[PDB]
Amino acid sequence: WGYGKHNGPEHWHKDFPIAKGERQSPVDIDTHTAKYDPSLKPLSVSYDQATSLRILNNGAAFNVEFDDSQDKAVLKGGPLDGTYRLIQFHFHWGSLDGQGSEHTVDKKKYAAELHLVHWNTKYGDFGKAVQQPDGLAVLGIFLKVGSAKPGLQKVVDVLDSIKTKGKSADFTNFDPRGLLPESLDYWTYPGSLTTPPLLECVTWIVLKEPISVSSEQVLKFRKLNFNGEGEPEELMVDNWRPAQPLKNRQIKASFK
Ligand SMILES: [Hg+2]
Ligand SMILES: [Zn+2]
Repeated sequence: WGYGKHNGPEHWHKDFPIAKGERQSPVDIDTHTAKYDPSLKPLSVSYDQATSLRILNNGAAFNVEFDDSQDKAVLKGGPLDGTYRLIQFHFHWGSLDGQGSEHTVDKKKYAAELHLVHWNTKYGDFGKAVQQPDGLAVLGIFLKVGSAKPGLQKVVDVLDSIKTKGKSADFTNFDPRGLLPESLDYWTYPGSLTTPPLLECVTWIVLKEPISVSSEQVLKFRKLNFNGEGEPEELMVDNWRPAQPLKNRQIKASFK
């Protein structure tokens, strides 16, 4: 599976029939159809004890991985029951600034999208959590191109050391608080992983406020490779799944 003509999102259903399921992600967020939900509790993003370990090119994106062996960086509140532990973050991005996000907002595509992936600690590990309908919570954050994001630059600067699939580097002492916008206003709906195996285990929390990154920052994302070392070079661009049918879902807003 991949993002090309012969193996991209329109082919995934053959190996992963849940691609045509009832709660697939991403979706278009129709802001006028979403409803404010007073039942939502305040969202709690507690990342001050986060322990990053490594950065990995997995051939689909690059993942910044965390030590999730203790409750050190967690998401709670909002639509969530219980505590969800941060395991990794990654991005999806475009070949041009006009596309790259997975979710869309009134059909608007952003240049990129950040996914902070968390698992529900009552299931003990990530692998058990993805067997559960409420196993995961993904915090999604849009990126637009304008001013640089200072807290992204450490990520940008290490990308040259993980150019190709299967390469990793030490990535300790990175603070993901530097990737968050001012506001935690959000939309939320039930969905799925956006790459194979496309499992329907995710409570999505998508922030309304994008972060701004510079053109030079996103240009460095686009210098990564989908291929392995010594293989013909295929730039890692347009690694996003388009919007999927909303089906029997409602999107709730935390803000009126
Ligand atoms: Hg699941
Ligand atoms: Zn993702």
